[PDB]
Amino acid sequence: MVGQIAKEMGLRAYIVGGVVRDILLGKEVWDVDFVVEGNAIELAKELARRHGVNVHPFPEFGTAHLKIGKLKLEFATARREPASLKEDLIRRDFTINAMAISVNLEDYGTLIDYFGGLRDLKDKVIRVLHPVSFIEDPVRILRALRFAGRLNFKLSRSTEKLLKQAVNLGLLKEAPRGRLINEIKLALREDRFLEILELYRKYRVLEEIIEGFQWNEKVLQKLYALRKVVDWHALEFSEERIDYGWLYLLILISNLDYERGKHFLEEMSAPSWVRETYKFMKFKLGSLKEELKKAKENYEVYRLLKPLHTSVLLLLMLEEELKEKIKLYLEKLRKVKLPKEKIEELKKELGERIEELKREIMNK
Repeated sequence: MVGQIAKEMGLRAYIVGGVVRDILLGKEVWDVDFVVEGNAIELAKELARRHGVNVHPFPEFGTAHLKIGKLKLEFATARREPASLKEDLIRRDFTINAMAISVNLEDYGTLIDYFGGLRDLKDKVIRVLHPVSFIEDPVRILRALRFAGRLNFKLSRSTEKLLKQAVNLGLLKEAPRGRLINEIKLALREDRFLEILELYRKYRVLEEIIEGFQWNEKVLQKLYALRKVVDWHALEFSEERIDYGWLYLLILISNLDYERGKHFLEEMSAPSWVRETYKFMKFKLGSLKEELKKAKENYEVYRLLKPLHTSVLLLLMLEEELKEKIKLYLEKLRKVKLPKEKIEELKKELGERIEELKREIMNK
């Protein structure tokens, strides 16, 4: 498709960035990024023209976004921020992100690795292209770790050194906030997010981000246990799934004050139920656990846990003594239903007697 046009236009187009990496990992990807030596915008517009789809141009950035089916295509002009593909590649973050593949007809199927990205790919290594990479873009401080968290990659010696230097320089605090917030929002999406938190604690990034935040053993243990709970719940009910990456965050900020924690969650643009679970965690959770341990009957637990959010219950599953109760509610208590004739005899106040009968049966 594209290579044809690149030939017709006498340009040179390349699949570029992490997409190439994911292809080398065999990962299926429907979002594809290109870098073009030529007019990238004209190439893209011609592509969309031939395919007869819509194309959104961006002259300012020098890029164009067009979508075909559910497959999304971006076409960027080669730049040093004309410039060669190598220049556009060397300005990126890491070696695994530094490669590209030609869709051009002659060299089609050729992977281009200048920096040994493929060499450093098999060794499970996160390696920056230039030594000032971190001071250049402080967000990378997190990013590297994030990658190292997901792919189980180890940082190269120089990379680690420069990382801890940049961190110690406090560039994290003086870095643009929105970018950091977005990167952290990107980190929670990972299922390897806990390992990323491990690297976070190791290189002490959160301490330079969140005000008055420090680490203790209890939080860590509760995070591991939280992972256990998450795994179990994801296992049992696959249709009840939610965003788990937030809960861990709620475990991290649980010690912090309500005001700055609220400001922080608002700063993260978190979902409603998350902030609601936070507010309910701060104030009324203690009395909740109190009267939960004091519950002699299962129906009272039903009444208590019914208005609660699912996340709240999953968070209540942490307590060793409260586990079987929560499990009972999930797989038994809430599944109680009734017949017809009984309802009709009750009708000869309704919901009252309904809860009365629930109170009758649910205690067995």
